[PDB]
Formats: sequence, C-alpha cells, structure tokens
Amino acid sequence: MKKVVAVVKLQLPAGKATPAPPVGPALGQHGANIMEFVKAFNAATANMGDAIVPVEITIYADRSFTFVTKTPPASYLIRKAAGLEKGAHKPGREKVGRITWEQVLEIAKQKMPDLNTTDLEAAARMIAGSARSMGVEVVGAPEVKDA
Repeated sequence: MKKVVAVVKLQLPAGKATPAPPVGPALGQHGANIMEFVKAFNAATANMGDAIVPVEITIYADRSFTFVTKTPPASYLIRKAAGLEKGAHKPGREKVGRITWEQVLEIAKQKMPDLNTTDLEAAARMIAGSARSMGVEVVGAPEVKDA
C-alpha cells in the first residue's frame, strides 16, 4: 500500500536556510518539525558550502520525509558519482569532479523517462554536460574516433 500524502518541492539556500524558510508552515505536514528539516539541511550545506538546493521533501503518509539534496541539481548525485568528497589533506591528483558515461547515463535514464528528452544521447549529454559545467569532467566516454 504505497501512496505519498505530501511532498514539498522547492529551492532553499544552501548554508543559509533557517527554521523560517519560504514554506515553514506549509512544510510542517508530517510531524511539525522545521528545525530537524533545516537542521539536517544546514548540516549538509554546512559540511559542503553555500549554494541553492531544490528540496524535494517527500512526506509519506507514515510521516516519512524522504529527500536527498545538498549541492546544486546535477550534483545531487553526480557529486558522489563524480568524486566531490572533501578538501582531503592530500591533493586529489585527478581533476576534482570526474564522472563516466555509464555514470552520467544511469544518472540521466532515470532523469529522462520520456519527459522532454527521450533517447539517452540527449539526456546523456545533459548529464555528462551538466557536470562539465560543474567543473566536473567526463572520465569515461572513450573518445571513439577511427575506432
């Protein structure tokens, strides 16, 4: 028996949101907890840095708020998929932010069931690209030329 009851989707300031977001009251729809929401948020936006994040607080009947969001969109999962971990005491040698075709694809497929896109090449570039702009770079995608 699955049937989400409430889901708050909006954009909150990373490393700046406070227990008084543009929703607040419109958010307390699971148990009435604004801090826990921003508390954890700030935690993520506090460990990474400042920015904006499209929250997707999915409040399930069982007062369950499921939503993974921290750095800008694409980063939502391209980060861990790329390598944006922490400053690291030693230089990350490789270029910070590196994903692979297979990664951007699997990351796009679910992000392109058939909305505006359709084929993978399209979404694929949308992802491998989104990262490209995010300073990230495609590690896989073996430049296939004379093959």
